Amino acid sequence: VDLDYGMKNSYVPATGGDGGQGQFGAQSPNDWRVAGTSPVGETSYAGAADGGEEPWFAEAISTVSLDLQKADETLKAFTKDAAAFKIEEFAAEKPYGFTSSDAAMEELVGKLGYSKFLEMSTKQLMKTWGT
Amino acid sequence: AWRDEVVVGITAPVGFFDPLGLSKGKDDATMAYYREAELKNGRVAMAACLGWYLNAGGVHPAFNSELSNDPLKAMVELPAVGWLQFVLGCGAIEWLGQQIKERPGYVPGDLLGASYWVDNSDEGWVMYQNKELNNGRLAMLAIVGMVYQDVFVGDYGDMMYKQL
Amino acid sequence: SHTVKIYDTCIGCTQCVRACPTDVLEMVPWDGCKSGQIASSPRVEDCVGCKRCETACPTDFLSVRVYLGAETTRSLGLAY
Amino acid sequence: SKNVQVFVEKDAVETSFAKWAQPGHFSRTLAKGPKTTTWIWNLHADAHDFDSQTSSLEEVSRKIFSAHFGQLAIIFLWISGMHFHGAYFSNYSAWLTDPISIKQSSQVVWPIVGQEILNADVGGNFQGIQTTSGWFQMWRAEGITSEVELYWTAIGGLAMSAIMLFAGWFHYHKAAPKLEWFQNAESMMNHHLAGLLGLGCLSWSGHQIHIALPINKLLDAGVSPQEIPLPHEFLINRDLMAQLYPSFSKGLAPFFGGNWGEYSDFLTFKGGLNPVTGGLWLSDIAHHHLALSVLFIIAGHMYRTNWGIGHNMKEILEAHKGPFTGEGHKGLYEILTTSWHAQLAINLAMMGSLSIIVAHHMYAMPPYPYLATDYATQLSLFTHHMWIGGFCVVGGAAHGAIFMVRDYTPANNYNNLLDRVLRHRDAIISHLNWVCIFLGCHAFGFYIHNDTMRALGRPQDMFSDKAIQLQPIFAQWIQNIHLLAPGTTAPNALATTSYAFGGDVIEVGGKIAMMPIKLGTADFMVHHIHAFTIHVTVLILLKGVLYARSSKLIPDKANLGFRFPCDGPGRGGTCQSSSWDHVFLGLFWMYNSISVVIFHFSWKMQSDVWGTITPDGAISHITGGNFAQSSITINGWLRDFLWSQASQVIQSYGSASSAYGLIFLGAHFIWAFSLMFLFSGRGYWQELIESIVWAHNKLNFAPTIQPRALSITQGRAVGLAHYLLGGIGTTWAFFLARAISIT
Amino acid sequence: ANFIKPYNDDPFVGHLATPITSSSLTRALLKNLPAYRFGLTPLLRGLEIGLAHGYFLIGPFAQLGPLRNSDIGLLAGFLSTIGLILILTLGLTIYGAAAFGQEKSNGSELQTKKSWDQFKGGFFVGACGSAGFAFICLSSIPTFAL
Amino acid sequence: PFPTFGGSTGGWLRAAEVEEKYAITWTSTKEQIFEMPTGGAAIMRNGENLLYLARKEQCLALSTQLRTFKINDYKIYRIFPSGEVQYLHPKDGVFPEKVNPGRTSVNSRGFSIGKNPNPASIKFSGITTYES
Ligand code: CLA
Ligand code: CLA
Ligand code: CLA
Ligand code: CLA
Ligand SMILES: CC1=C(/C=C/C(C)=C/C=C/C(C)=C/C=C/C=C(C)/C=C/C=C(C)/C=C/C2=C(C)CCCC2(C)C)C(C)(C)CCC1
Ligand SMILES: CC1=C(/C=C/C(C)=C/C=C/C(C)=C/C=C/C=C(C)/C=C/C=C(C)/C=C/C2=C(C)CCCC2(C)C)C(C)(C)CCC1
Repeated sequence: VDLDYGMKNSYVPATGGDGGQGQFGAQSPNDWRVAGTSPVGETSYAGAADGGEEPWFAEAISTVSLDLQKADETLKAFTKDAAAFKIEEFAAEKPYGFTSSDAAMEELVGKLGYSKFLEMSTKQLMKTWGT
Repeated sequence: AWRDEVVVGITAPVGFFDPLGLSKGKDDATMAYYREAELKNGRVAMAACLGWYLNAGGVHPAFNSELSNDPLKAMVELPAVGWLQFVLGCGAIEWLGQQIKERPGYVPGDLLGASYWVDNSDEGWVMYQNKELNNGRLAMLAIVGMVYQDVFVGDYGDMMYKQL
Repeated sequence: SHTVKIYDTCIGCTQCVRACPTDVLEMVPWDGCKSGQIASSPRVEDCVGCKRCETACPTDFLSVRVYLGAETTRSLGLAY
Repeated sequence: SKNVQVFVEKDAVETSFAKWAQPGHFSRTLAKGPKTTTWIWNLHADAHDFDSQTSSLEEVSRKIFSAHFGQLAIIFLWISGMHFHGAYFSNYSAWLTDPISIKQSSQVVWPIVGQEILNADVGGNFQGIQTTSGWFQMWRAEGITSEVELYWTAIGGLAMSAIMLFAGWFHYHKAAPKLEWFQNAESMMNHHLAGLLGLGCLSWSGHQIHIALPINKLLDAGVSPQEIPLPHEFLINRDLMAQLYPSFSKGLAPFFGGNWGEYSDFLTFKGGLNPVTGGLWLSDIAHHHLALSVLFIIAGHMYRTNWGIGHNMKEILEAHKGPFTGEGHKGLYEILTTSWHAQLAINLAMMGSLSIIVAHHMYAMPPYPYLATDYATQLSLFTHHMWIGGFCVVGGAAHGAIFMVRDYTPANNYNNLLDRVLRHRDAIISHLNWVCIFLGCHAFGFYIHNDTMRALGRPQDMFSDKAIQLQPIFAQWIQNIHLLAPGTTAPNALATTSYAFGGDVIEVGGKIAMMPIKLGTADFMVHHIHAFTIHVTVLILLKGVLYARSSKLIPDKANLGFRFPCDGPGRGGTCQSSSWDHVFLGLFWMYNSISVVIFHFSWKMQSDVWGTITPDGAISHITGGNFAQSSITINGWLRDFLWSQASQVIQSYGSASSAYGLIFLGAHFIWAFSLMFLFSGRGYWQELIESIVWAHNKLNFAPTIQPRALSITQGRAVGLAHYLLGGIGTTWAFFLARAISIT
Repeated sequence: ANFIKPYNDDPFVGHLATPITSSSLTRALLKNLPAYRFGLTPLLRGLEIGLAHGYFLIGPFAQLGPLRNSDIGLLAGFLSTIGLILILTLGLTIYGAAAFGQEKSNGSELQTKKSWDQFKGGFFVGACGSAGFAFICLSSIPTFAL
Repeated sequence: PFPTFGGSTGGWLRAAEVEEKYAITWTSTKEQIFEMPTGGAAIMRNGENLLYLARKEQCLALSTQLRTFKINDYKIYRIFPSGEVQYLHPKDGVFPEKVNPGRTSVNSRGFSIGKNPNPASIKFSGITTYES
């Protein structure tokens, strides 16, 4: 996943009076100024959806969606650094019979899923990884 | 087979009604034509009936109520320009109807495309459709009766319920 | 778009971050206050300019100040 | 046991003056105490919002029932005072003898500071203010005759007022009904539709048949009021009644038998207006109420209570569902039986709508003796009831919105009519917006077009009856239908329901009471303007109800409430986005709408109806028929109406009509005063107050209740209030002063 | 039976499939209109649209204009219509410039600069010619009487 | 996994297809009726649920309502037209109202609001006093 896809936009922050691109970018990379509807058998908004026999309502045909499987990946990628910090601290506090950061991660996330892992204090983690 | 699938039109008083068996060997296409014709003839009749009734009653507030109350006399009095518009306008709708008919999934008689939302599985739908057909069948006979009365008997008003 | 700044007078009441309608504010670790927490504005690109945050601050003068500025689709709250 | 029973709690609230000395007791927040001036204002603004004062419907319900008794007490005192003032400070007796000449008066001013000028020489050796409420006409119709009778009805009123007040205390402090009692709609409707309305009509018919009809006949004939037998005499001596109406001789025997025809003497369907008094025949009015009474009593037996037979409203509502409306009317019963705001919405809208209808039907078909010729009273009543109606209608919308924000529950409303409405709100509002623009551009454009054309010396290009004409064909048609109805579609009737549709000119005292009112191009233009005004009002109000809980701009408006100032300067600006603000804006448009309507009435009547007719057929209208060619342009309204018909108020100084002149000016002042609250903001004022407070502090003194500026919402409210008072007040004086002269 | 359903079976799109929005009648009419019909070239699309709009515009001017009662009223009406067509054509030209830009490639897509220019041209020819046709027709009106 | 809703005219428009779009997901233990910000009522499914909206605020507003139902596993994403997805909330897995070690301060000025520079001093600089 390109974590910078949003940041890579045409927006250029001004000198004074602008917060900036923030954390996830200020504007969509794509330009909203596309055309209108087109005759049957034609396309207008680039990768638009063919309106079939009702080109007049083509904009109501969705083509942008979220794959649940893909959703998992985006969650992991955008939260990778946080997970790293978490495990690092766990490692610093003299883990019982520690092995490798990654190994520990897998073990700790095998249990307590991943979301739960992200929301647990190092103390709780150590208690959990006592075994 | 049309006979094995048709559900609308078969009601209580007489059930399937084909004493002369005019549909025994007809194919689905011919039967479809018949149903479409039946509905169209009936629907037009219903409208005509209402028109006649209003004119006869005297509620014809057009052209300064100049035209006669007798519906048949009024038609003669109407300028041709009025008639031409009528025929041409109806002709236009007929063209559009032909387009709808060609589209796949056409149910004989459906111009609103109600098939998109409802099917004949729904009893309410079939029942309401039956009401249109039954009233249309009656209207067809009525318009034919009324014309006889106006052209031969000589009256263009109710001779049945008029006597309170 | 808009600019949100936090000042040293913050007391870590968390009220501001609990009022933002678009998750622009967060509570980060800090040592200048008893609560040991301060507010941050990591995602100002989603600020609509409501100023609900300011209305929630308990400090004599707002420790969180929102200065309205350049306007984008997000800041103008345009769903269309 | 029984479905419908009475459940009441004894000694619910102790009566004491302790809470009286603790202002703000009703609210948890206000109870703490005053720290800034805002507390004071909030105390008065949250006084009757019981929903926010308690969380139990039973408690809220109990308060409402008792509060209503209080209003009834006030109303009774009001009526009592009027009758008393008509007994001790009026010229009713003299007017009764010569209704055409003497002018009605029931208020007299003390001789302090030259204010005595206000006591006009009304007539009958009496000097006072000419009243315009129509009391004298009503009393004559009832058959009062004496002033002793007026005194007694006044005493009755005072007594009734007291009884109501006791009832309020009793049913809140000693015997408070429980929620179960209140939630009995079927029973309430059965009782109110058969007892309150049915028995009420029947009782009134009795008075009209036995007391009013006979006395009024004698009065019209010429019998002196003193020579007319006392009311009780008619009730006892059947022979006396037989003389007037020769059917009482037969007695009630015809009634128990099926021969109701014999009573045709007093129960009639004449139609039209009495030639002598210029009012509807009382015989017809008596039959009216009798017929209505029967209908209402029958209708009161439609809902189930405790005997099986009847209808259950829930079942009726749920059964009515269709292919295009999902679950239909399911869920509505619970809403209307568990939400006072919802009920008020419907009830308030209908009440206001009725008032508007009363205004129209009461001028076309004058209901009281000697009312039509009194142009002042006619104008006053029409305008008064038109206004009351407008306010009530807008109020219904307001409370409807309060429901959506406070009582609406998504769970109880799935795929019902309400849900489906809120799911296509964008479509509804979008279309209405267009309708408003269409109507507004076309309707008002006609006027602007005409103004330009007349100014450019091109009168042949105007939309007038003498050029391009826009005739109201549909309305003209209906008028003819109603004119020819008597004897045809209404065979047993004898005359038109109203002479407005068509007929002859009824004149009383040399003055025209009613005359056929014709409709032309000008009427078409004005009627369509009325449509535009009403439609725009609906847009604002409906938008408020539909978008009360959420919007694309503020998705969580519900949590903010029904009356929030804004959400902030963000999103480009979110000022005035609450439902309360929609009501605020709606009232301004209601003002405009009603103003145009009342002006239409005033000019049309004074131009095409009111006036004098000679012994021979010569009709001279008050303004001369200027409406046709002058009301088609805006300059015409400014010159031939406002500028010309205002000559009375402006020249009222030194006369008994001087008060109207002063009020005219005062109202203008208040209207302008309001514009400072409607255009300014709290910020400037708060800062100014700071500087002022500095001065007080510099002198070692300042209020502990820190002075603060009015809230954003209050600022708007204060502005609207003064705006409405000023505008309506100005017209009030303008109309009354003009009317007094024309009469 | 429900005659209103979510559009395209998407419960979250801001549109609904009502009888008005999606009926055989509406679908048929819109499919065969010059704007959305299949096969028409940009020029022909404009031509048909222009022919249609020009014919009905001469009426308002001819019967309600400043010189309606003059013997040259119909001529004046024609001129007025041509003027309105010019204004509308300017609008079309300007819209194309802003919406599409200066150089195009796809081609045969009403939504490109070249196609739009062709469309505009067709509209002008059709509209002006249609107005002229109405002038000829309104010059002598048939009574259709035998 | 879409919740049960019959449709509305208050859904998304073209911007959702050409500029940007949003999506919220959550898990429920029972089928219950909730009110959607767009307008209307819908019934959530017993398990995973996904819904699309046009604005982040609309999504976060629904989350507030969800919290009332005791649901705290919601996640919000932004889907761009090309298909790219950004996880937005809870960003670090921990709700923003709860201090999470590992988050750095941003846009913080180390002085009282009254210690900002005077406008005249920064004239012809391009910066603002609050950014100075
Ligand atoms: C005289 C003062 C005035 C005028 C003209 C308007 C005009 C309007 N108000 Mg408005 N308003 C006013 C005072 C006024 N307001 C005040 C004081 C308030 C405070 C309460 C409001 C509050 C208010 C609200 C809350 C609402 C309106 C709405 C409307 C619109 C109604 C739609 C309509 O009829 O469009 C027609 C507009 C006209 C002005 C008609 C005359 C124009 C000509 C005659 C028609 C042809 C002109 C043509 C289009 C262009 C000519 C070209 C050339 C001149 C350049 C319209 C724009 C409503 C709205 O927007 O909904 C649609 C609405 O919701 N008003
Ligand atoms: C336009 C005329 C018309 C047409 C085309 C149809 C067609 C149809 N009807 Mg039908 N019907 C009509 C009028 C018509 N009906 C009228 C007026 C009535 C009221 C009596 C009925 C009552 C009726 C019933 C009760 C039933 C049908 C049924 C049917 C269908 C199967 C029977 C069949 O094949 O008939 C074939 C018919 C034709 C091919 C055309 C009719 C023959 C023409 C009209 C000859 C004219 C004869 C007539 C005496 C002319 C004089 C009329 C007047 C001057 C006295 C078929 C689609 C059945 C059905 O729906 O099952 C699915 C069924 O149960 N019809
Ligand atoms: C709708 C009710 C109503 C109204 C508006 C009026 C109005 C009027 N009446 Mg009237 N009246 C009414 C009902 C009403 N009356 C009834 C029901 C009766 C029968 C008892 C009377 C009997 C009556 C008589 C007998 C007289 C009037 C007179 C008058 C006029 C002078 C009023 C007056 O006294 O001024 C002056 C006001 C006062 C002297 C009252 C003093 C002001 C008080 C102290 C302020 C209130 C204190 C405050 C509430 C404290 C709160 C404490 C807390 C417990 C609430 C005035 C036009 C007089 C008149 O026209 O003379 C020519 C006159 O003589 N009226
Ligand atoms: C049957 C009539 C009726 C009833 C029972 C209610 C009842 C209620 N309304 Mg409601 N309303 C009504 C009609 C009614 N309304 C109408 C007709 C309108 C349209 C104007 C409104 C508009 C409205 C709004 C906009 C709001 C309410 C609110 C409320 C609630 C609290 C009221 C309050 O704050 O008390 C306190 C009452 C007052 C402060 C009124 C005092 C009178 C003021 C000062 C005006 C006086 C003008 C005076 C006549 C002029 C004299 C001039 C002279 C000095 C020269 C309560 C449930 C409020 C609420 O929160 O609901 C939950 C709210 O926001 N209503
Ligand atoms: C003005 C006024 C008032 C009022 C008064 C009055 C109103 C009086 C009267 C009273 C009366 C005077 C009443 C009466 C009543 C009566 C009735 C209500 C009747 C009834 C009837 C019946 C009940 C019957 C029954 C029956 C039948 C149905 C038939 C058979 C037989 C029998 C018996 C069974 C007051 C003062 C308050 C206040 C102020 C104002
Ligand atoms: C209401 C309705 C409807 C509609 C109607 C309409 C809307 C109509 C329109 C119509 C129109 C609107 C038409 C048009 C026409 C046009 C034309 C017919 C044109 C022509 C032209 C031409 C022929 C040519 C010209 C030219 C050119 C091209 C250029 C050169 C020169 C010339 C001259 C050659 C209907 C009935 C359907 C049905 C029901 C509903």
